[PDB]
Amino acid sequence: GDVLKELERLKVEIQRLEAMLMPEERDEDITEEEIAELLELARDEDPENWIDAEELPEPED
Amino acid sequence: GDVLKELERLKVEIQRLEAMLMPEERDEDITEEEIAELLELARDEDPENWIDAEELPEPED
Amino acid sequence: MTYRVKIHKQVVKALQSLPKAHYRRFLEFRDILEYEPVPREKFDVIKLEGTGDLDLYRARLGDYRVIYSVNWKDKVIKILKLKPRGRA
Amino acid sequence: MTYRVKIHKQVVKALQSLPKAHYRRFLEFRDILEYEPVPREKFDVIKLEGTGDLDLYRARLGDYRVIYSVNWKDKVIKILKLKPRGRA
Repeated sequence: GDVLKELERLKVEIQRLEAMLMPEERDEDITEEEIAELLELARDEDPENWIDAEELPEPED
Repeated sequence: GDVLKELERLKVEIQRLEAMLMPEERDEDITEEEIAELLELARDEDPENWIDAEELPEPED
Repeated sequence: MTYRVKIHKQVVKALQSLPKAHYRRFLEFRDILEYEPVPREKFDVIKLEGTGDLDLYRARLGDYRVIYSVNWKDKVIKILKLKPRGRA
Repeated sequence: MTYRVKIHKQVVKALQSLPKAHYRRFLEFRDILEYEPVPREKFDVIKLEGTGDLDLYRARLGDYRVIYSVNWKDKVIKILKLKPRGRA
């Protein structure tokens, strides 16, 4: 538990490290504007706007 | 060939640097063998195996 | 379960316009995201806005693109929105 | 005024089976390559191999990929191979 959460913690830090080593970038399609709105959304914590991905449906086929 | 050609040389170095700061990254289907081969392909300096990209005409409609 | 993945309401709605196949791919992207926040190779992902805290990213699922954020502190990944193939 | 772009003979084959619109996107790619060897934002370019001197890059021109090299010392760029959307 305590040992594994530390292990998961370490995994996260390592992953965010490599992220850090990635250069910022866009596609024509994406503007600094829209990016601003995106950070804005990303930090929005109002529930009504979100749903857990795990509660998404499972293929009909 | 001038101070401009030299100015050009600086630009190339800067872009080179930008590229250096970039992380190596590959596509699922691109392998080390393919890379090793592309690499050998790129080393070919046989004038006849290549054509100036600028020889290609902008097509008619 | 490493990371908790959330989807914005409007994305969930847009998701229903997708072919069974595309939807399936999205779910795989979700499954992978929970272990790997930036699956660079498999989804040609790029960091839009990096800021030590939350980062914005763009993932390519083929016929469309998904933009999401990664909150490293809370370990929360949010699917912000979808975009076309990229009109070029 | 900047880089010299070359296309390998083997690639010409793949080019003539390209719809006219996709071919045009390729000629534009070529022209941008003359000034910007790694047009990342424009063609989602990634560095496959970075031997600081001669590098390999993969560019996307819509529904097909383009693999080329940049020789920083020679200021030469070579279009090496053309590839599909890309999964198997």
